[PDB]
Amino acid sequence: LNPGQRIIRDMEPVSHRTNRKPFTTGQAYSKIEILNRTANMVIDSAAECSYTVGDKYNIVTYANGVKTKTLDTLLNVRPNPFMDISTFRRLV
Amino acid sequence: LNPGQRIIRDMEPVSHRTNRKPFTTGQAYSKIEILNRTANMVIDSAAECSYTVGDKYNIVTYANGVKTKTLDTLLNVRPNPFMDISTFRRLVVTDLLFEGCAYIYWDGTSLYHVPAALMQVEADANKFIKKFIFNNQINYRVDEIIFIKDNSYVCGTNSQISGQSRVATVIDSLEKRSKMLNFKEKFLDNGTVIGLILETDEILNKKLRERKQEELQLDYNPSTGQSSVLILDGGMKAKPYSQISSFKDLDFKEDIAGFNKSICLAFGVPQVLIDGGNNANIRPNIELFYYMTIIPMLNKLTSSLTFFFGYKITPNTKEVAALTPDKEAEAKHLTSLVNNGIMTGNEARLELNLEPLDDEQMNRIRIP
Repeated sequence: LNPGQRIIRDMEPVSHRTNRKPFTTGQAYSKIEILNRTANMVIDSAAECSYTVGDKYNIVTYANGVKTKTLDTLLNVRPNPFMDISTFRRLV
Repeated sequence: LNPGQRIIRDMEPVSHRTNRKPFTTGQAYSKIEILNRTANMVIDSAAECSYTVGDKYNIVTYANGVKTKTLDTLLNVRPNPFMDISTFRRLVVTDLLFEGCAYIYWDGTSLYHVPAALMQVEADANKFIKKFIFNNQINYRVDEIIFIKDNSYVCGTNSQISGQSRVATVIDSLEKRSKMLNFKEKFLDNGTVIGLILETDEILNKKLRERKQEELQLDYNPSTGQSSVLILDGGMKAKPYSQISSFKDLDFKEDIAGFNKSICLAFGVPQVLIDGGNNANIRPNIELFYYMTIIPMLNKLTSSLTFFFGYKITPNTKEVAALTPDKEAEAKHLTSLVNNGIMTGNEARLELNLEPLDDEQMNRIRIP
């Protein structure tokens, strides 16, 4: 596999957050105009890109055997029975 | 081999790091905006170059006999069973930029990124490199690592083996700029703003004096109150004064701009990309940024991979949406070459990303 892994594992055995100051960040976004506008421009612009599904590589993977029409419908149309596509994308 | 090697070996028997100040560098990247943006632009731009695998040279090498389809799938699609291609590329480019070196293990049919901060290179006395030491705790054999290094001139020796960090040259400026900005703020909180000074040689009842100060302050300000003439009696004198130190003399603006330019220059991203300009500015500047900064890095990497595998390997930009040429020019280029019988039709379809069409004429030159 990778002999070094047992050592790399000990350099950072568990993730840690980086968004310190979460409260003041939510205040800023809720109160400072230029942050609100630029963030909304980025989110609202990225959310409206369509996804195209191409050919299938032969390699095995986790999400095995899903028919293309289903994956297309999930990505482009309906992620799950309860939430739209746009809200899902903007959340992500 | 090389008679001098036994001597060169003693000039630098083991590599040494060059990214001193690792903590403050991680603070800076985590906290200073212009560093974060320019680094993210470089990493995110380099990660999206595709690689093309060419012909095979006949020379023997370490990674012998790997079929082209496998190498292509590993480089373009899936480096190993557990990590994507994009995360792998971004990790490798991060190490190459920040530390100045990058190392990749190979395991028959797997490539794994190996953190550059923990590797060390030991010089051989006859060959180039004897072994790679990881964390002083495991030794990798030479034919099991792919090694990349940036330029290095160290302690007055041109340096094999070692690599200079790029980012290490920038910290000096990030400190000074931060200092100025903090001073620019704190002068305001240390400030002192007086509206009027009144003076006497008499002694006045302190409580009434304080009340009088608050009355004058609330009455005279136009926002709070109406009154504006002031009549002094019993000998209170108004003392003329002046602002003994003023905010006007803090004209920092060009000095901090210089530091921004230095940072922006160390990565080598044109200011037009930080601003956005006119069309004539913007469209050529993208090609400037791509060709001058990124493509030499990828040429370092691909030349190391062609050395290791022995295949011709080179990066293809034409997937990059930023570069992709104008729909008008490309059509007149391709059409004119096709009609004048220099290039076959399917070659044009290929260049337009289209599948070749099997009609024989599409693979014929047309003379007239």
